[PDB]
Amino acid sequence: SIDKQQIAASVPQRGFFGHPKGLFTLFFTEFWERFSYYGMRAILVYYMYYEVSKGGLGLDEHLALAIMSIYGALVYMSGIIGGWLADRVFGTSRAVFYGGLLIMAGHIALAIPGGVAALFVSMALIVLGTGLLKPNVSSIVGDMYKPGDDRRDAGFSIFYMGINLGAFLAPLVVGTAGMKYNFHLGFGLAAVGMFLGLVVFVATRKKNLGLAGTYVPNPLTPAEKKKAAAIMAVGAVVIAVLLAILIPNGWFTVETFISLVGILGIIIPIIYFVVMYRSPKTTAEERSRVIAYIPLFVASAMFWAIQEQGSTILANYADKRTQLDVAGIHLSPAWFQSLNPLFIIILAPVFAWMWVKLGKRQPTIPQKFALGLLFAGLSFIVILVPGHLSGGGLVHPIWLVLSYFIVVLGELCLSPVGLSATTKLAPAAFSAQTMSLWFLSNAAAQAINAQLVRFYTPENETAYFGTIGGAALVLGLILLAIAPRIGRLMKG
Ligand SMILES: CCCCCCCC/C=C\CCCCCCCC(=O)O
Repeated sequence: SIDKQQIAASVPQRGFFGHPKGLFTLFFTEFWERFSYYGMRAILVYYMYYEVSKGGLGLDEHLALAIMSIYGALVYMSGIIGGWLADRVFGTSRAVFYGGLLIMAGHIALAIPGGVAALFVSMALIVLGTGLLKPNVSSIVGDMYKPGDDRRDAGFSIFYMGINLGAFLAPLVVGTAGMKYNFHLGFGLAAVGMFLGLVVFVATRKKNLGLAGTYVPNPLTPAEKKKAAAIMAVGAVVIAVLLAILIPNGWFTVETFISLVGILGIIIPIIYFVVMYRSPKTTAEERSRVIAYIPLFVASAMFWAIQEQGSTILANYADKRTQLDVAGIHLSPAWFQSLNPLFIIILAPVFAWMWVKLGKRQPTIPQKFALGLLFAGLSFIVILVPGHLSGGGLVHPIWLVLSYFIVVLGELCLSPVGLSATTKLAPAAFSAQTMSLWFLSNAAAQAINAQLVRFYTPENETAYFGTIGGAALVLGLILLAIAPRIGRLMKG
């Protein structure tokens, strides 16, 4: 490691709206990565299930939705792996660079003419690369501000804004291009996007970031390096040999893989919980907190399950169930992916001010989890209504807009205290695993989403949204009820 002072001395403190110019490097690196990721995502599902004669891959709709859910799950998991690689082998600056390259390569694999193999390579590359870039670019931003710098919070706010900004614009740019012209054009704009991110990062990182992220904070010892190398190699050959017999004669298919991820999405959280609870490095008080954290973890998973379907199930809904020809124009179904970030950008400051105004009277953290869940469930009840009231046919887009609006109301309750809840209830020995634990509730939710896709059909649409929405409402009520004790139990 290097001391934070010498690192700070190596980073310029001016140059970007009162902030260090390094914030420019990090804002735009991350903006373009998110832009590219979200643009590609706004059209990917359609690319999968649109007919071959329409530029698509001609996959079954259900398979496309399942793949999309596993995709998000794997991306969430990858960030855990990626964080460890920066911390113990690459440093963060180099993780960002390699991640970017991998991401760019992933987009190119889609931008060129290709079929379903190209899609699978593209996913792998983007899963790996986003794992390396996304958590680590954010680690570097803290590194620019010396301890005690009052600009730090604001610098993080500006940085995070770029992410939402990327999320808002991408469906309007890549979404429009991909749907109106050609899918590969869309994927190409995503590729160019990431390229601009790489360009800004490589061209400016030396002067703007100085020493930040250039060292390995927690390096493996020589013996560890040999251990890791052996485990990897053996691991690589063992995976390879299974697939050799399995892909033709196993059989190992995309269905198996989707199932596997589903299994893992349940198994992993359970192991994490057992390990934390049984750990000899924990106090009796910490053990009670781990137990207290379970309903919060479940509420989170349920919440993200609904929220993450905004990019899968509801994307299909925008495309197959929604009246797009309104006001003399034709709406692109991908454009609905701009609604979640838009509402976040607008409502976040309103909520902030609200909690301030509430002060001592504001809901506790477990109560805000509950509220998030209640709103998420409500968003699904709302969405079932028009298809239920109509005999058939496309429904007015205002309903989908309202459903996205409502889930945002829930997101601004639960999400901003998610990390805080996790840190307050995890044992001190596991303080470093705190971001992973929080990300895991999302990963698990999307892993499960992929197994729920078979239930989504025009015929049981009502049972689908109704059952999931009802589950969330029920869970939200139970959480409200047990929230008092969970709150008093919180560390602080
Ligand atoms: C689907 C993606 C898989 C292909 C990409 C993975 C390739 C792995 C190759 C070997 C990793 C070792 C190279 C790392 C460079 C280290 C640079 C440094 O430490 O300074």
